[PDB]
Amino acid sequence: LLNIFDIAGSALAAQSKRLNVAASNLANADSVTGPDGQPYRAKQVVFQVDAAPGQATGGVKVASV
Amino acid sequence: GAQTTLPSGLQIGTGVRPVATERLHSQGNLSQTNNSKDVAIKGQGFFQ
Repeated sequence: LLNIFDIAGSALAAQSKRLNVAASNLANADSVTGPDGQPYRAKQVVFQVDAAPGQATGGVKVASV
Repeated sequence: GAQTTLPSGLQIGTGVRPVATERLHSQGNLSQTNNSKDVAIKGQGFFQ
């Protein structure tokens, strides 16, 4: 059941990443500029299945933001 | 910072205070009271 530990840890990391993205978006609801002068474009995480050696079922990994 | 974009920089005020209240020394109008003891001044002058 150590693979279950891998699954649960990966999923905790993914949900923490989503929560952080949402918090950063909520902070920047009214932001007008960044460092370069470009507008702040809202971020969204992409979830993907982490089952590379585990057939079609596995943990969830954040592919990109 | 050293400078397109908007000049960054947090500068916060404090409030409002009253400094001094000034009086407008402009000639008022004259009203007729037949009492001979009353006098009005045409110009900038004060009785001591």
